[PDB]
Amino acid sequence: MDSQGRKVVVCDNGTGFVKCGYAGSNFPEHIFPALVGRPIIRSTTKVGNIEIKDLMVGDEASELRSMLEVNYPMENGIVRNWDDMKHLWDYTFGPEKLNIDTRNCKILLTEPPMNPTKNREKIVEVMFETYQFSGVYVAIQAVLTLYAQGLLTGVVVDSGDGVTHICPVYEGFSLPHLTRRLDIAGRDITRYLIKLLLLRGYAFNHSADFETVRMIKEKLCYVGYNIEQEQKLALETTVLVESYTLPDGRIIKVGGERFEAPEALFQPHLINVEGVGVAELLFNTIQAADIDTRSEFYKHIVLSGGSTMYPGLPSRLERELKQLYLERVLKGDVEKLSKFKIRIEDPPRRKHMVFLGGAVLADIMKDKDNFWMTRQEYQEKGVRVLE
Amino acid sequence: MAGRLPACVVDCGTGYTKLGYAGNTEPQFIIPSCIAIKESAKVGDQAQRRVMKGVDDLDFFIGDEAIEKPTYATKWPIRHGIVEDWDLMERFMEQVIFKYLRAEPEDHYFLLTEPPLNTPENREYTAEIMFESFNVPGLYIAVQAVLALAASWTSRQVGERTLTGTVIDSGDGVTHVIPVAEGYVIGSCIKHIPIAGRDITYFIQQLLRDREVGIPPEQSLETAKAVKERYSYVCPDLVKEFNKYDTDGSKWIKQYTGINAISKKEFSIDVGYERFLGPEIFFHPEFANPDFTQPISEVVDEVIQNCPIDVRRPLYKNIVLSGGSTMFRDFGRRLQRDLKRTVDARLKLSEELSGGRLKPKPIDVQVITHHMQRYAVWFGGSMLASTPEFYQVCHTKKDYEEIGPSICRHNPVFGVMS
Amino acid sequence: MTATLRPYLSAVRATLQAALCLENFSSQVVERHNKPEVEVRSSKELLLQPVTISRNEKEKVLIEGSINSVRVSIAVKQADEIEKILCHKFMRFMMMRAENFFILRRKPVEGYDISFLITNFHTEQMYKHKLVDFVIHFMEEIDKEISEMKLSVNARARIVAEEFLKNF
Amino acid sequence: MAYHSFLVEPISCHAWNKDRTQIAICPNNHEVHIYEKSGNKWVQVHELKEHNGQVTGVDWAPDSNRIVTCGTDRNAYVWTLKGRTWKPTLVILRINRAARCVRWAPNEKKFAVGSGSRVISICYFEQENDWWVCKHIKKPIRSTVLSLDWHPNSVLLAAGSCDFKCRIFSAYIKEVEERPAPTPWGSKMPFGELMFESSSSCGWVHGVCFSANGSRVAWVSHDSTVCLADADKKMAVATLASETLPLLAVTFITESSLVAAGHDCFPVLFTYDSAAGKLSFGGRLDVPKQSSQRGLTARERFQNLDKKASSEGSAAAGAGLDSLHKNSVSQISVLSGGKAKCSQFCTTGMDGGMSIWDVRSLESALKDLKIV
Amino acid sequence: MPAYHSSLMDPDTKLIGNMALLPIRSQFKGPAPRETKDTDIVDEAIYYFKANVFFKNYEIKNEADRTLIYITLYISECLKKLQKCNSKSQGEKEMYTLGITNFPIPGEPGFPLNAIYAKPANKQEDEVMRAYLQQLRQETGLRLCEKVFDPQNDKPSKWWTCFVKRQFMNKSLSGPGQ
Amino acid sequence: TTALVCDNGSGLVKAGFAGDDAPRAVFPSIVGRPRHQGVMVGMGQKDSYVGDEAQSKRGILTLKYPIEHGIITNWDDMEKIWHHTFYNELRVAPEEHPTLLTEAPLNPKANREKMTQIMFETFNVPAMYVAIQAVLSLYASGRTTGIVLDSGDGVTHNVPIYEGYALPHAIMRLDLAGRDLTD
Repeated sequence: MDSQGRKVVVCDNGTGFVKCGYAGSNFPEHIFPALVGRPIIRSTTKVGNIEIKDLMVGDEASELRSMLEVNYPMENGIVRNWDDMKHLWDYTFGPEKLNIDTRNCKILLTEPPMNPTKNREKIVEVMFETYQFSGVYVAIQAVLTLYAQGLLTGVVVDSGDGVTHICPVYEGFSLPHLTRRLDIAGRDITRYLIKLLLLRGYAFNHSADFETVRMIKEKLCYVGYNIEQEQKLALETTVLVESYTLPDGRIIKVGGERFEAPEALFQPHLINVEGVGVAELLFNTIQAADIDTRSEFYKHIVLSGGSTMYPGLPSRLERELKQLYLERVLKGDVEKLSKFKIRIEDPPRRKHMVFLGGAVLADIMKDKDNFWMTRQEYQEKGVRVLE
Repeated sequence: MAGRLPACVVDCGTGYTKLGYAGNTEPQFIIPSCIAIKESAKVGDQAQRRVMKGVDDLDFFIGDEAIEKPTYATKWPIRHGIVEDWDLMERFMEQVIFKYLRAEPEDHYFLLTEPPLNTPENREYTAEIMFESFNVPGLYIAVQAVLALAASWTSRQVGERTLTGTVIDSGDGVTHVIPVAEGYVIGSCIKHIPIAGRDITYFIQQLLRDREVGIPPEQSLETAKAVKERYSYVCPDLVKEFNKYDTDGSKWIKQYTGINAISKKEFSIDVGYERFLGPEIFFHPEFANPDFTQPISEVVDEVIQNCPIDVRRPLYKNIVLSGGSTMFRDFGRRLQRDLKRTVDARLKLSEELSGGRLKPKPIDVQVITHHMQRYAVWFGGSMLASTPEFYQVCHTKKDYEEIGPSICRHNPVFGVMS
Repeated sequence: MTATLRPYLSAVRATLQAALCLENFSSQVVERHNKPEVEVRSSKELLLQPVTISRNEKEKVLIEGSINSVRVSIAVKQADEIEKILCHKFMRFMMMRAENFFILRRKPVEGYDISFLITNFHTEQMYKHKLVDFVIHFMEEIDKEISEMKLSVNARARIVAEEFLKNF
Repeated sequence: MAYHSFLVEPISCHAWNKDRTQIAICPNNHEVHIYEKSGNKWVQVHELKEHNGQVTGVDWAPDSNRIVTCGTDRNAYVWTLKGRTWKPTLVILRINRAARCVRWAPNEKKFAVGSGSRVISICYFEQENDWWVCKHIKKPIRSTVLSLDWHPNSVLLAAGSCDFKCRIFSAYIKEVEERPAPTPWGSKMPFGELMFESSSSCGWVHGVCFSANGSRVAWVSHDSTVCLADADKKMAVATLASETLPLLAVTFITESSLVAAGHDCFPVLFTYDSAAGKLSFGGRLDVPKQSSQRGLTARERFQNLDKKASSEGSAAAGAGLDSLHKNSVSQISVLSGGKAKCSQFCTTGMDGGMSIWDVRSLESALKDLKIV
Repeated sequence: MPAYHSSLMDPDTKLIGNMALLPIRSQFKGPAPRETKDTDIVDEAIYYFKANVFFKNYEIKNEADRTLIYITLYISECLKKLQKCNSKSQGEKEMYTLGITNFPIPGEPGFPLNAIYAKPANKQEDEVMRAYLQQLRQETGLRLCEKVFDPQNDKPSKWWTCFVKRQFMNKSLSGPGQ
Repeated sequence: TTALVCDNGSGLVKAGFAGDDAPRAVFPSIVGRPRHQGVMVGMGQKDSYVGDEAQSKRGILTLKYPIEHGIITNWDDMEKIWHHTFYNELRVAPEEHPTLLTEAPLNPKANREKMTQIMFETFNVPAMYVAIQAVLSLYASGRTTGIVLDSGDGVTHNVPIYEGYALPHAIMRLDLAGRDLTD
């Protein structure tokens, strides 16, 4: 922009992956699983003779499993260590993930709503004991979706493995005393799902194995759409079941759980820990939403991330949300169910917008110390780092 | 409540079966689940196929005495990768019922037992059998722990008055744990513990190589148990404990005597260290399961961490036990004391916040303590099935008609459930 | 030999030559996840005819076809309880082993005596016409096996006094 | 003539540089590597993944080397060899669910499309988009496209549809073109307009092909009609259906003769003059790449104690078909000498092999057409 | 489940290559200084090997645990000749041998332990190491032999001498027959 | 991956894996301790040497051969040849698989159970088969009716079949193949 394409960076601090690069890179120009680990024990046998490395981060940690003590010191995809993060940061600065230095430079990142920020502040003070940028930017995680297109209304919605979010929005204001999120995604769903598999005799040790569901969950998994007709079909036909080679070799045999594990989203009482699930929460959300907003929201609500590049569930949701409406609220009027125009709201760009959602601000903001928060405003003991 | 005759229990164990009779107060029987058939494979002479005509061509015997039968392979319709001989289990049980028990299953009622991890087909094909072969008036196949529920109200003094607490269960092919609150539970928080007494007793067959001799290598395992159970225990440190046996007389260094059954004449043989050395697998499920080792204490913690907060006072107030493998002497006391110290240690992390405030709100603490844990489970199981409440909600033959014959190809669960 | 069976199953395999159609498409208005297409048929012009084909007077076949997936059902002359319920001790036994061979429309469907669910996946999975040259005829052989169980079961009738009285 | 599977890919489509050297493929699932004519060996040349919607068709503009890529995602792009690899260069559309096929306006002006969404997303380049953009023929159409053919003047278009009704159309875009020449079928030639129809809703039209100059056009449905429209017979039409197994493909190889292939795996000839409805065949074209001497009695013995398919038949000489015709054949094309003077032709299959073929043995006739 | 988990990793731990340099009671010669007669890292190996050897994988923490590999498996390497020492007298020979017979080493491939230990990137990493082992090896021979036995005044001890081929992870340093 | 396949008998060693065209363990079936004085320091050795290693030391070695009446008799004699065979010849875990061992008939009986006590209560192996040694020929020859001969070194058999029916009166089977003519 007003200076080089280097020396400013954008990064998704995501829970499945970190996705990162110089600000306005084509993609998040490096992507890696959010993984770390440093050596322990796996083999029980005389093999390997490796020499080459000890500790690992992310894309180089992948092969190793228990050859590393792997960790994610976490609750809600929000960390509870300071230091392995550092060794990751220290790694990332190489062509490793970035090829950068930081004092000379500036960066764009994100913050949880109700981040207990005293810990961000301590980290930031360490960043400004270390990486020490000439300027910085941070904003509430969901807000950065509305940026490639300059958007203002709806609910702002996210998921993946670690967490889910549900931000009610109008004229760009999220409605804060009114706001929602859900504190999980595919992680503990994989705990529940793998509990099903023990019962099949797939009693396999999790410690080496849980993240196998991840392979297929990432490479291969889906949702249907017909889904109540699909329940009817599934036991009556039986032959609609599936299987796959665990790539050590083993074909293991797998029913609807492939995308019936999603039913715990809409009926958390699946896991006996009760729930009407997110689709009832959504009804409640739009019951709280006012006349105009709820009516606009028939085609005016917003979605994010690779976790939204998802077949059939959108179709099943509107199939579903014609209902509770008609049922509870129209209480039997019907004549407008399509006349409530309905057009879909999750496009191919939801792939790259994990970082490209952020990047379209830097495209108008790198020259703006109107925007840049600073190392100076930390050094001040200033009440926050920001203009 | 009856057909012509009332309910009774069989607990259909994957080592020994157990049962008793209407009016008694114990399992009258706890018995080998075993049966002997010649499988010496010289399939020859005078050939014939495709004709189920009157036979001269069967050679078979069932029960504990089938263990003596030569060339007859004494198989076990216990469940152990062998499962398929649920085919034979019918004919076997037809012997048991009509010929050992010498009884009538169309006149009595019944309660029978299954594991948690059961698949449908092996039971449900036997349901036509239950109501067309055995043609029972009514029965149900309950998960095995359902019988133990009755013992927890056979114990019935003041405070026996809710379904919140925790059973710990242990056995020979299986061990179990379960987060019951008023009957409800959570999948991955119930625990299905595969580590069990088979897995110990062959390890003990290797301990023979420490000290002692003179046995048929399958009377070897017999003798190993016939020692084990009366004499084995736990020590606080190995390296103290060596020296008692090294030194301090027969209170440590006992001796045992028996028979070399190679031709039924004596052996007199050592005891010692092998007593305290045997049991330690509770603290060490790596012995069976070095692939997923986790000890008693950590496995308890791995449940409680789910079981949220407001329940943990009740957990304090209401831990509970199950099976002969949980009547044991001071291993549990040793464990309990240390597992108590472990929750105390895990709790005092909280001194971070309010500092040295250091005090518990008065909770409560008690657990089950009796030999009666062995004998009650048929008696209470038969009483359970005999409650008038049982007979309509257990599957009557028409409950079965409206569960099997009317259903699988005609809305199995209407699909999956829809 | 029952030689019009040759016209019969040669014409079956002439239908299963006219119309070895089954090949895939996913989506154009509704989702990519290819369905039990024969069950979920919305409209005609894209798809195969619905059909039924007598052998005589009790005996017939149903075949029904989406362009990508197909039903069969087949009807038999037999009608005694001694024909039916006895072979249905087996047709009970049968159906879990359908879970070991994956293409039954897994029930002993009445009006017919059975049904099948067939799909394009199979066309990509291993082989060509030896498949249907097995299937259509294997399907007779498993009927000739009823003669096998026949003398078997009738000889179980010949178990009777051949035990109880012949003990003495 | 000759064949080999250097590795056993389910070659779901094939495409090339015009010198027929770098073979690109639709793969199993979402995993592509391009191979190349290593003399006549086949050896890997590229790895591609970033069009992630499996693969469907393409239009490799084969002089300019621009694979417009298509399939089950709107990450649809001109892949071009950037010297390094074939790599994406994005298209913008208003289709949904998929793209099945794509089709350069022959002078490479733009391409036509077949959507997962009832429609022709008529797509045109913007330097201003940095990319393509589209406008839509959602109507007067009812349902979407399986096969495509521009008439040589390149703004004039034919297609085979899941809307069945065998219709001729115009799709001129003002911001890239001008409207075409007075088309005898019909000459209202703006965007989205209908020139002509043959009343045939007769199966979903599955192959469409101009004669050697497109004075007439053929069609086939997958329901295996075989059909034509001829303009010089005064907007005349013809239709027929085959005897044999259902269609994979058809092409003109003149203005009067065509090659067809179906689930019989062997190709069959077609022949014609100008007698309107007089559609006529010419018999099976191939001879097998096998002969009866095949066998290995030792493994036949070993695996007649075991019994997997262990009762023999010449169906197995084509892995079920006979004729060496496999689990299945999967595509056909001319290599050289073309739809007039062919010197070699080729075919693909589920076996993953190159195959090339006996053409000019059949050269044995002169002239065509009769105004009937 | 933990071992008698090693209290003898120390801040004092300098290294030769990957692994500890410390003042520790090894009764023979190599580049380690010494200590009192003590139930040290080699009893965390030995007295509690009646805890350790039955494990088949473990929670290591450091360099001294990478070292304790030898300090604990070399126990079962002794048992492979103690059985022939059915009277101690033959072991009263081998109490020459152990500090003589030094083990295979890093920078050698085929030797697998470059998965943990550091190659002689300089030769000094071998030079210091070689002497470093002799001490340990005869230290083990001594401590074992003098703790366990007198020729046939005491006796062999199969009730734990059987652990000879029943090792931690059932793995070994070297010596497969005897 | 695969289960071991072996001439566990007399003769040359002849062993490999299921699905091979060939064995790769092929050497002399020998027990080979020294007798002469352990002299030249720098020579440094264990106690005994097998087949090829019996050759390699032959002038020094008491070389012995367990094959009495064709029976490779004593258990200790094999156990470290076995140790070698898997861990060192084949470079293999015997635990990796079941194993296709073999036998001839007309041995004394409990022999096999003593062997099995080794092959499992020593060598722990998942499973095994002990195929009767004429059978091995049938896949190789493809034959099913005919006469099957055997003569290497250390057992004779001569088996009729007519779709099996190996004849207990009309078979011939004997203590050695081609051996003591050399005497």
